[PDB]
Amino acid sequence: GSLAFLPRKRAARHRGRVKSFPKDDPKKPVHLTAAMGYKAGMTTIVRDLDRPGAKAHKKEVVEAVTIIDCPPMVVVGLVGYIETPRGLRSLTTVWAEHLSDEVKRRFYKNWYKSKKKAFTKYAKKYAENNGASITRELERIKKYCTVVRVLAHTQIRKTPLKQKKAHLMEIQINGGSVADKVEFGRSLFEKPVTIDTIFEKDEMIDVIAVTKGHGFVGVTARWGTKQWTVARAGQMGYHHRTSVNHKIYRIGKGDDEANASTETDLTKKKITPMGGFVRYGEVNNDYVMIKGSVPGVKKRIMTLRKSLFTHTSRKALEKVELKWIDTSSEFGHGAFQTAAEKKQFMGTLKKDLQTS
Amino acid sequence: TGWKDIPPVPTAQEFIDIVLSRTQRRLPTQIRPGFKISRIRAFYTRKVKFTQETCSEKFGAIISSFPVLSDQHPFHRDLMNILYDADHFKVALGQISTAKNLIETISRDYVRLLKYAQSLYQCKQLKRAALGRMATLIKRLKDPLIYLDQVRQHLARLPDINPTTRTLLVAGFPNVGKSSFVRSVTRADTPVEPYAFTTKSLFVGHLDYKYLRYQVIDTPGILDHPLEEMNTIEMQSVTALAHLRAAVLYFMDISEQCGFSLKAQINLFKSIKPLFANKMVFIVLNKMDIKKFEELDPEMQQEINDLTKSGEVEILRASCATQEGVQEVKNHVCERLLVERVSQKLKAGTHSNGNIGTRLQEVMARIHVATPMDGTTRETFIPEAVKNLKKYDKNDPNRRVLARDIEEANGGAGVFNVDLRKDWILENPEWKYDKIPEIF
Amino acid sequence: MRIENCFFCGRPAWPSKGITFMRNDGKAFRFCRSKCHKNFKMKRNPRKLKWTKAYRKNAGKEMVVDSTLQFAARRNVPVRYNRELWQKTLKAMERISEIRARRERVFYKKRMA
Amino acid sequence: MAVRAQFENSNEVGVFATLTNSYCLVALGASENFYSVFEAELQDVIPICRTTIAGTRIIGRLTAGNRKGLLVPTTTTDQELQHLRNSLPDDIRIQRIEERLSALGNVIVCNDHTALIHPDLERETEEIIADVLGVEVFRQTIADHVLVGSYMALSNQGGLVHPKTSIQDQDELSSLLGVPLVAGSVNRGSNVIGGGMVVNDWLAVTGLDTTAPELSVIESVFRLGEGAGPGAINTSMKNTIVESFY
Amino acid sequence: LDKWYKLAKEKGYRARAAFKLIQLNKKYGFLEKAKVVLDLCAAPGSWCQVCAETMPKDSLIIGVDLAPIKPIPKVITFQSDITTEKCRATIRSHLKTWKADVVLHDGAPNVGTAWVQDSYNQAELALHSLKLATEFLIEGGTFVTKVFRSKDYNKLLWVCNQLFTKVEATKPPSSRNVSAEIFVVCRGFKAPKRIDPRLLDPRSIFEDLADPAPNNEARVYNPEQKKRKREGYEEGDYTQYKETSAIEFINTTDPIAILANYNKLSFEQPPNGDVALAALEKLPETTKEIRACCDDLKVLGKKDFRLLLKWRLRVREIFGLPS
Amino acid sequence: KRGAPGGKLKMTLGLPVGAIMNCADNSGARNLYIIAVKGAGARLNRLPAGGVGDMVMATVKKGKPELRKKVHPAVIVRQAKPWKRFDGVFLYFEDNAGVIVNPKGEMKGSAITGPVGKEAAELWPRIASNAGVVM
Amino acid sequence: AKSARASRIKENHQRFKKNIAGPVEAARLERLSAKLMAIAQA
Amino acid sequence: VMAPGVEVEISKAQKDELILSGNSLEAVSQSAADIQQICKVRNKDIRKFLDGIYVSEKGNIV
RNA sequence: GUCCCUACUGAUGAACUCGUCGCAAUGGUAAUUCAGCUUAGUACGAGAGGAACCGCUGAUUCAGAUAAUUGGUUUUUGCGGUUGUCCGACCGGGCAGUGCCGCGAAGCUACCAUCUGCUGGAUAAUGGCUGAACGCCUCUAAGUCAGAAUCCAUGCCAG
RNA sequence: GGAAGUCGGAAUCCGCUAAGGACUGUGUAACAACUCACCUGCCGAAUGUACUAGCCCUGAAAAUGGAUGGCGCUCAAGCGU
Ligand SMILES: Nc1nc2c(ncn2[C@@H]2O[C@H](COP(=O)(O)OP(=O)(O)OP(=O)(O)O)[C@@H](O)[C@H]2O)c(=O)[nH]1
Ligand SMILES: [Zn+2]
Repeated sequence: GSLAFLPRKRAARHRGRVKSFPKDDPKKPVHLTAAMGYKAGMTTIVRDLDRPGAKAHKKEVVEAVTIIDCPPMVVVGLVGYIETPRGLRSLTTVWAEHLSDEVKRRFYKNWYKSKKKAFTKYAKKYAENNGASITRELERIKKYCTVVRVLAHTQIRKTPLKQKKAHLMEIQINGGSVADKVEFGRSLFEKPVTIDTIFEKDEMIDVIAVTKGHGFVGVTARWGTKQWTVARAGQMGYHHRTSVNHKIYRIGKGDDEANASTETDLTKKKITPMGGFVRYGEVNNDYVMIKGSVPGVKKRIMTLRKSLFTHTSRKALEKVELKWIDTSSEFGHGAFQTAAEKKQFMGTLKKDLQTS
Repeated sequence: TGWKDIPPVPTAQEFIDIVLSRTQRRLPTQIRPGFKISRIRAFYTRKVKFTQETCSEKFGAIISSFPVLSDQHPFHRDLMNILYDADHFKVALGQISTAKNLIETISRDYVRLLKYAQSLYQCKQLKRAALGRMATLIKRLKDPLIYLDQVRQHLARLPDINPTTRTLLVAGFPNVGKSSFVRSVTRADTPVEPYAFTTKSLFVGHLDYKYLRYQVIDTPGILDHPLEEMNTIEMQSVTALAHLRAAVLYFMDISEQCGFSLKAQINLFKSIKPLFANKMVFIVLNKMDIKKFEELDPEMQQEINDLTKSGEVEILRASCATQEGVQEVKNHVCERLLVERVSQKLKAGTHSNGNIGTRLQEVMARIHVATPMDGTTRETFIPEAVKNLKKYDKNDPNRRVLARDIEEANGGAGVFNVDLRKDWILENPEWKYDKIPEIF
Repeated sequence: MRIENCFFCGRPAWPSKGITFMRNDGKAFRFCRSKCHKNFKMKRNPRKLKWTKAYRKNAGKEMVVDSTLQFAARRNVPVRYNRELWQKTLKAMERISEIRARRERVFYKKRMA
Repeated sequence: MAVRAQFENSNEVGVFATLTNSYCLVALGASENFYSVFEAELQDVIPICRTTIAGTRIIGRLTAGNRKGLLVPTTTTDQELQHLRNSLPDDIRIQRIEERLSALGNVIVCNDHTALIHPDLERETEEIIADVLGVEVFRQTIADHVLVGSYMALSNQGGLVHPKTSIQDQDELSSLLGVPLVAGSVNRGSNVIGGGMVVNDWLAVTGLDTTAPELSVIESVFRLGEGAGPGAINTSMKNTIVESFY
Repeated sequence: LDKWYKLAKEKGYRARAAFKLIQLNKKYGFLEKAKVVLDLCAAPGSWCQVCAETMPKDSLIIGVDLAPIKPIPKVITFQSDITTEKCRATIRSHLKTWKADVVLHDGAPNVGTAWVQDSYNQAELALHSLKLATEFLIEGGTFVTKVFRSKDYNKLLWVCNQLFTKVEATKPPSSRNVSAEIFVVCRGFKAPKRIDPRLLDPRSIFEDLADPAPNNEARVYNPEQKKRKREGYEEGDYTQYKETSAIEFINTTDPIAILANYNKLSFEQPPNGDVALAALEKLPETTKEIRACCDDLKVLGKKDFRLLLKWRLRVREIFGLPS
Repeated sequence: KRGAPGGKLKMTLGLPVGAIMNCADNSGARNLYIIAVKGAGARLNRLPAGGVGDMVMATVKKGKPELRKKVHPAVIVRQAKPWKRFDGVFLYFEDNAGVIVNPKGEMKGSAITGPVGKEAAELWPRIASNAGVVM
Repeated sequence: AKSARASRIKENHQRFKKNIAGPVEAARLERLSAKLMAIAQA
Repeated sequence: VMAPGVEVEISKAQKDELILSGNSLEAVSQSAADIQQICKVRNKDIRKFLDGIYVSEKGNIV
């Protein structure tokens, strides 16, 4: 196997970290650089290809795409960083008032019996003098910090998971003076940010998650055979992987009610498969359609971030046009996209006649 | 097809360096006195054997690349006999073969000696003796290796002459216009300068006539020697005139600016006539711009007309500085060569056996035109647009769109995205670029 | 693209669904799933299996003759594109489909009388 | 007028193209060097169409037609059928046929007045060919080859036939067709005439490595608007033919 | 190692091929009484040595061989090949008018190309040896040939059986039992007036036989089976399609053969018009199921083929055929 | 120039070295025995395998004796291994068949019995012109 | 072949970044910042 | 890209000539040498392919 | 005829009040080769022949993931058929260490399936600029420009 | 064939001299033309050939990561007295 992923141990945290934000220049406009979502599953699409030089040019190609459910992240914080000879140091974290109970669940291991007193005194310094402690801490970021980040969390009630604990993550602001991005961060407090605003269609993005765990296995499957370099048994899976150059094929709204409808098939249907996603449920929010395979199991939190470098391929500058999206049953050999055309194909059944 | 694929042959010093560095770097070199004597023998047996097959592969490469003169068309055999002194060619190749066998004998002897050796020191001296004896044998090859490199470069720069194809041979005295006729017809770079022996060798050009390919050979030029003694340069034109099958174009200069008399030019044509005993001979009266046919002495008209009185000899006129005579002398000769070769080809197949040959049947199947028996022509659909259309020329500045130039302006082969809706014919021009529904 | 129909059982075969078998005489067989393909390879007759649509047509469990089923067919002569024709075609199949369902329901009530 | 061309480094023009008296079909791929060499010979006189058939590049071996009709096999999708319909004028009848011999350009030779088909073509295919192409249909083999479209090329002025066709077979074929017929080769001695070159009444596009004598017989059999070659040139330039193809 | 090769290296001969020849001589004695010997592939110092010992010494020993072996003294050995006609005329000038009494051949092709290319090249060289042996042999002569076990060996056994009188496959001791290195001997040369051209032709000898009747019972009575067609396709018979009228299925005497081989039974009216066809369509039998099975014969099973066979017996009962 | 195909998409290889496949042309050969695959690499203990439109080095086992005298290039035109095309269709043929070609891609025969795979016809124009059924 | 870290491969990629892929990514970042400005100002 | 301080002009005096002028000999001569090294034929024959840009005259402006 | 310590691969862990978000010393490190289109039947060439830079698209090997689709697997003992024996027969079932046969979701899987594999600086051979040694000259001595799949890093894994 | 000092073989002299070879290289198909040896004018006072002696570089190296004992040391923390 590769010696680059040599410490084949379990990932230290379930969420998995970005480890590198894009290099920042002040001439760019102010923008965020990452987001979070939940893995729903995969489907099948047909894309009308426009690849000059390809054998499938101006033809129909069937591709596998991955659906990531993206409820709108809520911005709750702002973290400033300074440059050091020892590295990079966090100087000041500024939160907001009216923190939701979802992110408050994150700072507790037993929420059901706690007194829920987190950030109770922090809510009082917003009205202590006039907010002097809050404004002082922001001015400390403006005059001393070299780059600032945004604390945003996802909501689990919009997602069909039995979890109630939100996922809290730091997202870097790029493209501007430190004064400009701080005024973004304070203005963005208590506000939902959609995936329509962070990313866009036809864009390579970077996907970060923890892979599927397989427990203790031997050298037959852990290494792929017939000190560190010697193939030895141990843990396979639950490793942190950063994947590169995955195209955003679609960004659904969730309100639209015709998410799986294209300009060529005029069927008013959504992205959720007929019968539901297996072991996930229904996607009722914004979703991101990612081409190809993507790490992590279903229901797992997905971290999407911008590409670090300017792209060097025509695959990134390709406009994607979808002809149709599969919506048939994941639970078997489904030959029906919607409920309506199954009853149209089948005809009247016995239970339908007895009920009516 | 040529002889440029002959690998280069090094001198004696480079051959030793190539062989000895190959043994040093492609085999291990570290042996110890503390090892077993069987390991010590095997190490030094491998060094002696490896030097032998390295030497045998380069010696075999030289032998199996240079042409064998026996397995050759006899035009090329006397050409390289003239150019390279064929007796010396087989002596030099013999010295390569002898040194190849002597190296194999040394390797066979010293491998046996290494088998019975007792110490590392004795194995070391036996390896060094075998390698140094092989090195001294290559050092004796110094004179053959220099000779073989010079012939190879000359052979790689030898023109391709097809002896069986249709061929036009231009022969005559020096400074008549032999080389200027070749440049006029073919685009072969043959030096034209006003001194005696400009053309040192055989230059080949090619022309097209009646959609067929011809060869034009430019010769050096021969003097009035009795052929027992001649130049190496002049004899090369002689073997071209004898062992090829061509249509000889003898060039005579009526004006005396060639530096030779008309009596000498007539006398050479009569002496080298038996070399042309089979092929057709055309006499081309060149440099007509200086002196025409009619201001010559009537005695001299009688001799060249008596030359015409000989059976297959014809006299034509041309001028290689005005080009008003060199065109039809190309058309006249190439037409006469076309008819004879077809007539020879028809005879080989219509030989006196009563049966037409198989390979003359297929061409008669090819040449036959089948026509309907009724004779009623089928009616032809050609639009009136093309009967007034203008031929496309790339140098015209007023050409049409020509979509390949749309590609070059908008990208390239892999960048430009063609549009297919622009050729769509619809009832409403706004209805193109529409997303046609497909599934409901 | 085209929604194909399964050779064995007649459910709609969508792209990337199932397998296609090509025979040496030039005939291709499109299948919707592995159940249909495996039953074909062991050479069972779909007119006898009660889940296939060949049996249902043979046994009279759905009707074949009426005007609305004659209105849908495979077309081998293309027409020039016409936006007015394509929009009015779409309103026709909305009317066509709901007329079929209201005649499918009457056919089922007649069998169950 | 006969010109040489290449779709790629391949010399098989008839494999990648279809030329008639009212339209030209050109395979779509990479650059438009193949397209422009057809456009430079047809300055918008007849319509031209960049087409794919059944998701493959070999368009000339899957379609067959004359100026009155166009035929495509059953593997063509509705999008390629609609692209052909919008591009061509309404004077062209486009029909998709369910013939098991799906290589229609290999099994059907046609001009404006007659058609040669594969001997084991179906009756429903033969009657559709007569209806759409508007021509009469005959069953024949070109020198014991049943793929007539590969080994025989034809216009209303003449036809080029497989080189090893016997003289007796040439007379009965030419009498049945009504046009002059001369056996000959294309693409440096290749026997595949139909896959190597395309011809209509006023121009022909052949491969690049066809020889100069071979291009002369294409000019001779298929006449020109200038009227230089009426087909009788062969008995006049026989000497070129004898030396080149002996 | 080989015990016979070790015996040769110790005292016996150059190789173990000489031990092979004395085993053939022990099996059948022909070298004792003959006078002229011709070896088309001279083994190096082994076959000519035993030829020098048993036979009278220096009596027309021809040693033609394409491989440049060492020239054995007292044996007229040639380094040229045997297939060319110029080498045959060189053999003619060296034998004067004395034709060979015994002809020998060592088949040693470049074995290694998947055992099929090597077997044919061995068999082609063996037939070329038979051509020169049939050109030069006495009435009642002997021919020794090396051959490999294959289907071409069956054809080579047949052509020796047809042309000679006594045929024996030796397979002696001292032979390589790992490979198919098998000796054959032909005796009793018939001396025909003219040598038949296509009898000696490799194309006619190695032409494949007529294919047997395919297992039509297997394709009909149990078509859910296996043994897919690994062999190629018949001459002609392209497009893999066959169709006839249903009457010819009824009127035939082999209903299994037509059902297995053919694709469709047609009910289309012939241009002359068959009243048997129109009667067969207008019968109270052959309804729906027969018509559906007749359209696609290649997808049918046991019960569909059986129902077709019971249907044709009922029509023959209707129409009046004997059985 | 070697006979490696140019611009062929990835598809499931079905015929390894040492497979008997039918001969679809009228050259006289009946079956072909694959001994080497052109263009396929070999790292360690991996049998090279070919698919439709890949030329291979084959030896005729049964057929005309003239064709049995030498080793021949041959392009595979049919395959019973189910493979996927870019239009999403998984497909397979009844048998494995091929045609004998020269190194330039021109076939010895004049007609091809049975169908020809679409990838073989698109890559080799000579096979495409002798194909009666392309699918 | 050329490595992914070859000097001339890197120089070709820098010409692609500046001339082709550059203005495409700058245009998409102007739209996305405009939508983020709308949410923050609202 | 030239050094800071060297100006390049197309000669409207003779055919196919550039003038590199400036105050620093280090800047002028290095920038002239950069042009020569960027137009250099590769994998060809030097004796036949003579294309390139070469320094012809060196001196002073005044 | 002489089941234990350690090393390695993984997994926990006391003390710092419990957590949440982070930084990154150090250790490892990854991509590789071929083909096709265009350039172009161009430069070059007597002919035969016949490139390359930029641009575009695939494939082999390696590496990391993934299960929309296809194939495989079946204790879903899920449904159906069937052999022997039994519960008196029908219905419904039992036993034959899962009787046998067909289909079979989910899950696991397969270059038998699909996806992805990224850029800065300094150098070596070598090619230069200015310029002494040495009144010529010189790429080196002081100063200095470029340049290999190399080196060090970023991207990537652990913390 | 052409060969003028310069593809080769052999001789290699005299005059004018300040000095200049029957020529040291580039070059021509042969010449031509350039260049060297040698000579004169201008600038300027020390040079340049072969050896010897020290110190330094090369004067051959494989394969787990490592050794003037280690850090490190350069008008030394190296070498001689
Ligand atoms: N006035 C006149 N001069 C000619 C004509 N043709 C050739 N010349 C001159 O005569 C000379 C003839 O020499 P070439 O042209 O080389 O012909 P050649 O007989 O092969 O001479 P070599 O090459 O030296 O053997 C040329 O240098 C021309 O200048 C002509 O037609 N008219
Ligand atoms: Zn189905």
